[PDB]
Amino acid sequence: KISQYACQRRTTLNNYNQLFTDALDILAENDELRENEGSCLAFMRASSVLKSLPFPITSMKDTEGIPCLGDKVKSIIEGIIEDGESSEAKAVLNDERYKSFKLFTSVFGVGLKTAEKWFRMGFRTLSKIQSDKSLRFTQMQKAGFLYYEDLVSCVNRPEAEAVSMLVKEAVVTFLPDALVTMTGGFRRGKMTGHDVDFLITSPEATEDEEQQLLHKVTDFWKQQGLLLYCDILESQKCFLILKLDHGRVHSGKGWKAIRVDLVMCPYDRRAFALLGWTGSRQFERDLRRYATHERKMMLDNHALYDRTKRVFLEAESEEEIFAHLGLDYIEPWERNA
DNA sequence: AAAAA
DNA sequence: TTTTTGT
DNA sequence: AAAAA
Ligand SMILES: Nc1ccn([C@H]2CC[C@@H](COP(=O)(O)OP(=O)(O)OP(=O)(O)O)O2)c(=O)n1
Ligand SMILES: [Mg+2]
Ligand SMILES: [Mg+2]
Ligand code: NA
Repeated sequence: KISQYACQRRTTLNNYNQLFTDALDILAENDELRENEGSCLAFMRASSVLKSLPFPITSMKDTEGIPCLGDKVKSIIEGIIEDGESSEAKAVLNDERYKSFKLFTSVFGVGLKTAEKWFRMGFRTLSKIQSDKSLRFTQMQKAGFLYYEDLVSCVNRPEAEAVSMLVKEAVVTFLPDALVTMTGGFRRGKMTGHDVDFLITSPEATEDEEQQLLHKVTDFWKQQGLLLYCDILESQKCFLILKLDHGRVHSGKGWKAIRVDLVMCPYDRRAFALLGWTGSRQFERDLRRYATHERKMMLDNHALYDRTKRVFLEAESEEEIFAHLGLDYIEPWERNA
């Protein structure tokens, strides 16, 4: 029996149902834009379950017993079985609102609210937005337009590794006992990503040392001329754009703009932070949903709390978090829900 | 949109 | 039916 | 702020 929870499924990058999931991902994205949160999440859960299947759906009998596939979703699957295409997803791909939202939000610093604003103003192209004399752009959007081609090309493994070296070299300069772990997609075995994410922790650093590290590391990069964009969120994390010199990559202008995210956590909470930052987003949502609805527990990136026992559960590894929740251990490369 | 309360 | 959906 | 991350 397949579980409705991603945290009770093993999802690798070997997708046998991309015909169905690409259509479901488009329908979900449209519902996000139309502020239909419920319908959006239902199409995301249906897409996630199909990604876990060890075989391709070739008939409607194949969908029997699979959870998260209600009547609406089964109609979409039936249509794709019929002629290899989704008429519903095709209509979304040709919709002017959907096309504008995809194009506008492809800019770093532009989300659903700004994309909706520009569409209602009558904008349809990035050229018309950038050249407009009345529009005022945030610092994030200015960086998003300036480094657009580099950021839209995404990041490969040689680039991510080159970035890992830069992060580790900078971090150990200020905290020599610090542990730096690449998280996100790359930890789950992905070949590419929209960014490179890292978790930093130190077993001997003080409360003040822990607080100052991200400021020290980003100032160091600013001094080198490598910091293209920086936003530090106090507890603690930062959203960056780094200048990655081609010579650093072991695989034009001679460099590439790379989106990098850094997270600093207290040593004793490192397992919770690693689990939260490894992802996928769907795996994390279902872990938290399972904890709440199935175990009466509260899970977040910092802790696990048992509401019945009225106690915080400690963990030195991800394996211990899974054991507390009563879940079989899912490896990082199996969390691609 | 699907599943549970 | 209403509520929940990653507080 | 709100928005974006
Ligand atoms: N809405 C989100 C977004 C992110 N995360 C967590 C898990 C993934 C980790 C990385 O965030 P992203 O870098 O956006 O996700 P990604 O899994 O690494 O995908 P990509 O490789 O394209 O960056 O943060 C999350 O829990 N919920
Ligand atoms: Mg990432
Ligand atoms: Mg990210
Ligand atoms: Na964006």
